[PDB]
Parts: sequence; C-alpha cells; structure tokens
Amino acid sequence: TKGTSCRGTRHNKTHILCKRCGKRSWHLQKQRCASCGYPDAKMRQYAWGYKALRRRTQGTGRMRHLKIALKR
Amino acid sequence: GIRSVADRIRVRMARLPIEGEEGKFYTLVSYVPVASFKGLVTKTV
Amino acid sequence: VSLKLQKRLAASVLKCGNRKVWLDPNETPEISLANSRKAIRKLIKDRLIIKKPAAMHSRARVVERKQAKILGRHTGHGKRKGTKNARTPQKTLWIIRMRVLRRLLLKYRTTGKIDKHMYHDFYLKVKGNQYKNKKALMESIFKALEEKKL
Amino acid sequence: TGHKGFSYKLKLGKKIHQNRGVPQWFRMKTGNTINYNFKRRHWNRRKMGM
RNA sequence: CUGUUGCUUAUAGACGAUGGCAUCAGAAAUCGGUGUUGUAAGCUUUAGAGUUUCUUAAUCAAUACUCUCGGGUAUUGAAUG
RNA sequence: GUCAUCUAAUUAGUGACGCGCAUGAAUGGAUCACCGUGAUUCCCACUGUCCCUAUCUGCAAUCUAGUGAAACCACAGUCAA
RNA sequence: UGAAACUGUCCUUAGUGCAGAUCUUGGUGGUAGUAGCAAAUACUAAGAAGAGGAAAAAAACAUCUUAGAACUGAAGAGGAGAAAGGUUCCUAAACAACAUUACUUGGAUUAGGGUGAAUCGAUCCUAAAUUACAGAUGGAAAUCCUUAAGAAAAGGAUUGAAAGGGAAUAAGAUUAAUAGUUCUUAAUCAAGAGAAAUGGUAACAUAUCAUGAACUUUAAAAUGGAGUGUGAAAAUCUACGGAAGAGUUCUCUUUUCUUCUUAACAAAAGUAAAUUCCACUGAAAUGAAUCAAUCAGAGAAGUGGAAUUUAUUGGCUUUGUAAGAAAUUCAAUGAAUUGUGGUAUUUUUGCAGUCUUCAUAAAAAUUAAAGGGAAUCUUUUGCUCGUACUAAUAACCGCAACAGGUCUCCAAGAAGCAAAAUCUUUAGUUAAAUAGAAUAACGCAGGUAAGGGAAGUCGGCAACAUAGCUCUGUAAGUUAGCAAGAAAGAGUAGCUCUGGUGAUUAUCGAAUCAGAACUUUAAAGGUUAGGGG
RNA sequence: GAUUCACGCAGUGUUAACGUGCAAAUUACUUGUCAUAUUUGAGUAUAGGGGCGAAAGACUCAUCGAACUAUCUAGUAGCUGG
Repeated sequence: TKGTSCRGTRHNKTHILCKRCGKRSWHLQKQRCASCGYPDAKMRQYAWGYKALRRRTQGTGRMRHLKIALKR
Repeated sequence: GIRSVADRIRVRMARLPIEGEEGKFYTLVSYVPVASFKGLVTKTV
Repeated sequence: VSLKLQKRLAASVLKCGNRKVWLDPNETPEISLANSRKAIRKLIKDRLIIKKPAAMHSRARVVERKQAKILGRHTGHGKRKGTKNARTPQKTLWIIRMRVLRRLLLKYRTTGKIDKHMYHDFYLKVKGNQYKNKKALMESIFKALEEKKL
Repeated sequence: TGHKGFSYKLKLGKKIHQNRGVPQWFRMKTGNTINYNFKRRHWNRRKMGM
C-alpha cells in the first residue's frame, strides 16, 4: 500500500505562494521560501544552480527604472 | 415482474392505416382478458 | 423538449421530491414555457402539476400479530432467539420488586400498622430477598403482628 | 475551499479571467498566427497548482 | 441447373457445413391420447380442542368432510387430428 | 538408533534407554495450567478430495452491427538421418 | 514533375562518404479488424423533440413526460460541512473533438448570470511550539538565548487553532442560482449621547436602584474515564374523541392510509424530579434510606422553610410572538378545522451518588464578587475579509468518469438480544468502460449427486458437517481464578385456553414466565448462526 | 489490559480471481480483530554517517544495507558494443 492507496490523504499543503518571488515555494512549517530564500535579506542564489540564475535575475523582468538609467 | 409471464395470453391485433401516409398500414396488438383459455380458437373479429 | 428544469422547480415549490412531481403528459408545450417559479406556481394552481400521494404502508398485519402475541400465540420456545436475561433483565426485575416491597413497608409504617422497630426488621428482610412478591410480604407482616399481640 | 484569503481569491479570479480564447476580430488581423491560446487549461485536465 | 433466402427448420450444429419441406408449404390455437403433482376457488358444506355475547341463538377457531381421480401443468427437443 | 504403543502395514507421533558427532543451568536448566488466524500426530462426525465422473444456472468464449489496442518480429515456417 | 539559382577544371580547407552501436530523433508496417468494449440485480409500452428505426426482423434505438416493473434500504447509491478542487454552480445556443457503440445528454464547446452578515466564521486569546533589537558564540555563513546577561521589554517582545476559549437572531417567504447574509414580522449585544437603602431568627430576598478609588484575594472561562439509577424533550408505538381528503369494495372490511404544527426573545395561571443548606427538637429497644450505596450527639428521622440545576427568561403544561404564518381540504381571491392522555421502546440533554489510576486528566483573553475606605426610557453608530458548487462507484489524491484512499452532523417501519442478515416508507436512481442472436469445447462465480467415506494428497488444501434459545448434565488437569458454551441428551410449530409477577383506591396497565387439550406436511434454521475430542 | 456480536479495520487460507489487471499490491469468500499498550483529524517537533524504529536493516513522498536534486563530471574502465 505504498503506491496507489497511500496517496489518498494528500490534502494538506506544504508550500504556499511566496511574497517576494511569487512562486509556490513558501514552506509553512519551516517558515522560509525554498526558492528566493525569504526572511533572508539576500536573494538565494547558488553557483551550482546556473540555470536557476538565468530563470530569475536582472533583465528577466520589466526593468522599470534601470532601463531609463542605463540608456541615460 | 420481470422474472415471470403468464403461461398463456390471448391478444387481438388489428391492422389499421397509418394516419400520415395512406399507402402503409400498422399493427396494434391489444390485450383480451379471458377467464379461462379452454375452447378458444383463432377468431377474426 | 426537456422538462428537467420544471421537474426540479416544481419539487421545490411543492416541498416534495422529484419522485412525487406529476407533470401533465398532454400539456408539454404549456409546461415548457414555465421557466420560473412564478410560472410554476400558476401551473400548480391550474392542476397541470400535481403532487403525487405517498405510497400506502399499512400496519394492519403488524397490529394483528401484536394481539396474537398478547394472548401468547407466538411466544413459544422456538420463537425466542435471545437469552433469558436478554428478554427479561434480571436486575430490572429486582429493581421493580425492591420498589414494590419498600413502597408497601413505607405505607404500613405511616398508616400505623407497624412501628419503626418492626419496619426496620422487615426492611432488611426485604433487602435480603426473603419474600417473592407483594402477597408474601403482607402475609408475613400480618403473621408477625398476630404474634406480637398474643 | 469555501474559506480563502482575500489575496488568494483575487489570484483565483485572474486565473479565471486568463482562461479565454482569442477574440474573432484579433484573428482577422493581417499576418496573424495567434488563433488558439495554448496557455489554456480546464479544471479536470490540468491543476494550476496554487 | 446451382447458391442465397424462408420454415426465429430438424435426426445437425461454435461459424461454415450437413439433413428435410417449400402452396397438396408452413405456423398457431383448440382438441383427444400420454405424463407430473396430490384433491383447486366458493359455500349458509359436518368433525372440530375451546371461547364469547345474547339468554342459550349468534359469533370467533389450527385443522377436517361433500362436491373433487379435483385443480394446475404438459414440448419447450412428446404423439394425433 | 534399541524396546514398547499407535495401524493389516508406521523413515511419521507418543512413552521409555542414554559414554550425548556437538544437551545443560539469567547465551538461563526443568516444569505447562489458561491462552495462540503458531509447528506436529491420532480419533468421531461430515462430505465429489477420491473410486469415476454425470449434470444445472449466470457471465464470458462462438457469430454479427458499431468501436478497437499491445507484447513480439534477421528472413521465415512439413519430417527422418 | 519542378520555377530560381547553378555547374566543369586547378589549388586550399574540412563538422567530408554508414547497415549495424538495446545507437539518437521522427514516421510507418505485420500481428489486426485480432484481444477486448463481461463487478456495482433492469429494464418495458405510449407520446414529444430531432437528419438520426430504418426493415424481406436491420430482433438492439441516446434525451424528456406518463404508466408498469425495480434497486440503494435510512452507520443509504439521502440531506449537509472541514480539507482539497476553482467556476466544475444556473440558463440559453450549439455536438467538430472527449466520456472503449452512439448521444438530441454532459462535470465537454460558445455567451451571459450568479456568492449581500453589527448577531455565522476569520479578525481577539493562548497550547504544543515559533521568531526579533540588544547580549553571548563563530574564520565564515550563521548559531545560541525568549527574559536570562539590557539605562530595553505595573511586568515582560513576535507568531501559533475557520475542531480549544469567545458579547449579541429567530420563524415564514423569496431567486433559473444566494441566504442564521435578501424581504416581512419580531429580538438581542457592545460603544456612546440626552456621610451614602430595606426585609427575613436563619439559609437568604428585593422592574437600575439604594456611591464605592488605589491595593489584595477568591471564583468563573477551566477539565479523565467506566458503569448503574432517573428528570425532561423529540422520534416511533399506542388509548379515547373526532374533522378533511385518499385507497379497497360484488366476497368481506363501523374499514386501510395522509394532515391535525409552531421559532428566537420574554411572561408567570398551574405544577415537578434531584441535591445542598436553615429554624424547632434531641435518636439506643438505634434508626433513616438506595438498583447499589451511604449517613447521624462536629447532630439522624419528623415538621416548616431557602437556594441551585433540569438544551432562553424559571424545568414542564400554559401565555405573549401567534395565526394574520404554515399544513390538510373546498369553491371560483374567498371559506372551514388545528382535544386530551400512556406504571411502553430508542435517541438526546442534564442530575445524583459508586468504581478506577505508580494515569489525577490545559492556559490566556475576558467577567464578577469580596476585604479597604480614597473622593464628594429615547436616540446615533457597528468598518475589513470568506460566503456560488462537489465533498465523491464522475468535481479531492492515485496520468482517467480508476472496484484503491479521504475527517465529520442528522437517521423511519417489520423481525430480532442486537445500529446483524433479509424486505419496505421519505429522499435518490434505473445510468453508471456497447448491444443482438445462437445456447459447442475449455473456463470464472454459485450448486447438487447413487453405494463407499480421506482409500486422494506433502498435508482433510477446498468443500461438507455443528450452529439460536430453554432444561438436565459436565472429566482429567490446575497458578484453585479456570478448563466449560467441556463432552453428552431432551424440548421448540399452529390454534383454543389457564395461571404468576402491579398502580390508583371497582377502574387502569406492562411485556415476560410457566402449564393444558386439539391439529398438522412433527416445528431454530428463509436469513443470521460454535465442528468436537 | 475477561469472552463474543455489530459499524469499522487488518491481511491467516484458497498459495481462488486478476496477473499487457478495477488496481505500478486490488477483488471475492474464509479467517482474525473490533476502547485504554484502542482507533482517528488538524497543529507541532525530529533531516542525510542524520532522523525515527514494541527491531523487519524496517520507514524517512511508488526511491533506503545510507533519500531526492544540482555542481565537480564528457569521473575512471587492462572490460563489452560500434
């Protein structure tokens, strides 16, 4: 009963939406975000996760103010 | 019920013209209740 | 057409189930135009929609078996399926008897037939399971009083 | 659930709003390839995971 | 000539095949013969252990008697007409 | 293993004997009353387990209308020496 | 065929030649119109809509209405919630694709509509636990500390429960869909505005009354489980009297069935059960009492009182709300009725004592009282967020409309010891991976069998057999408690009767036990239901 | 921390069904068990040479005699295939 039968009770969320990165990676019991490392002031980035750097970094968003400054 | 039917049944079926098209006919089987089936033969009513 | 909406709305108005709603089979066009509870209420008033009577469930057979049981017609040995204590609990028989016998002793003491000393002696005898029923207790009380007066 | 937070409910409504197809007039534009919305989902097919 | 098709066809049969009849065909009732079970439903039917109400007549009553060797079934893979 | 006993018949079971390949005392020795979906043997009863197979029902398998996969596949597919 | 770039020679250069790598990616065959589309008892006739039952039976036909026949059987295939889902909810148009045939159906396509709160929850408090400034530690990231280390916080910071604690709302009606949320009627709560009381012997009592600060204490919020007795309400059953409607009726049946109801919040005609206290009196010849207990000169029993509890005021009947509502009929909006009981069963909610622990079975927000004596009725407002729907043999998790899994509330009749098996009423559904014909083998599921009875087999594996209740009877062994339902034997049906067990003072009522004639197909066995030594 | 039945639950047997299944462990009967060492929801705590374990090397998201995921990494191969 480690397969089909055991998956009946999976109705309790572990992760909910985060507030700084917007992904469903906020661990409720741990009270931390597994992706952007919330509470932590610095954004969570690792050199072994080179793809996770290119998924969310500078220039992957709107660049609302920096686009004016750099062009200036 | 669904598990049993009467041993013998007497019916009367009448050939009548179809209301819409006059070329064709249709049969109407009706039920004729009788007390006992003894001495009953095929009768053209 | 599909009168599923009318069958559901009629049941809600009639406060019955969908199994009791009767929609006229010869007036399907008129019912189909009724797409609101106000129109359904009008159709009920005109008897196009009727609340069917509940299926009859008669207790006549059950009653006539109760009377035969009262006279003892079905209470044999081959009709009993529970133990003796299950059918007639022994504890509750004792509860009734103690209430019956102690009621009588209290009545005799307050009337004046027996005093507090003879009531006390008869109280413990009753608790000790000396007398089977009410008649056996009144006999012993009468016997004791006669011996006292002799 | 019947009970939800205010912010979560608004993100539920947006997911409802984004589950729509291309309007017909947008499909008549010159040099238009956007005929179907490939980000569409249905409740019984894919769970939005939120 | 032969095959299909029909008898919701059999002496045959998983399907094909095989066998029979095809307007003097076929099918169906009813009907008699032949079997199975065990004596139908009715009643102002005679036995009924007892009981009740009238005042001694009703009524209730497992079963049981006569009509009743009754009633019911019987090709569906039974036999006649 | 040897002697009894169980059976017509006992590498099985039980009771005894013990120079015991290599039993034995909190690595616990001996002892069993209740208890056990625990291991083993024997009686009574019952029976298609069997002598020895017959037969009944439902769902399939068979044929048809609609619908319709997969494993596998060098090429393929009669024998003797 | 194709419609815009390309070729030959010489040098140079290289991502330069494929049949294999279980090679990578893409496409496609035979198998093959084959295996399958067989758990959840089941569908039929008439009519409507539709292109969509035609036809030499092409034997089958999706949706909707009616009728027949049925199943889930009220611990449900019913009515609702928590989590999870997220628009799947309602309606209309439409059927290309999807629901192993089809679909006019759909939880599927398209377009609209839909979630209303001072009283329900979140918000407030704290539990296990969690996290900050300063401090301490570390090369570092960071770790420790949660009131101890602090010039921080009368006393200790943040978070932590949509099942713990918690100010206050109900009945009827309404929508295609929302309703303790809208409408009508009727209420409640919080925050505001306009030298200081009597009575009773006492327990204690008085439509606000009748002053009561700092400070301190007490109580509530706030506490296991089992078992027995019982108060009250509801459901079922039943007694008397009916009113209205319905079913049966050539055989009877003064007959069988349905309705006869009432909220929050308050009032006080009448009247209960249990417990604890108060006054008088002083118990032995000891008494009082329970199903059991248990109690008394630190004062029993008696008599008279006081208090609290009994799902809001004050428990039940009753009253206001309130009959004007709602239910059952009748007429064509208007008319009628809406008594009184039970020494019966179950459920719910309280109460009283008893048993049990090497188990003693939360805290705070918040409220009231006390000790002390410092000081001298009307009206306004009640903000933020959730609220649709499923909650599962189709809306959640398993790749799916998966026989798996997933926490709860309400709960009718028969029969019975039983919430068992079996049948039914209210409600739900007749579809839930397609059918029709034939009735071969071999199968899966359920069965029976002459005579013999384990000879079958590793092995009584499988199946058969015993099975309820009453009475009699019951061994060796034993830790003396058990073995024991040991083993073993007998009885049991239907009908007509008889007797025992009570209450009120002749009337009324309960299922339980015992016995006797008679009859037959000789009686637990439909279902449920120990094989023994 | 007695004997049993029921709602439930488990998994003793058939070594039955199924075994390109209803199901990547389920179905039917049989059996056992069915309140105190009981069953169960939510919250909470324990994390990789670590945890948790009435102890089977069992369980730690179908992965356990050392999880999952990414980097070192195109790890090395006297061996196999092209």
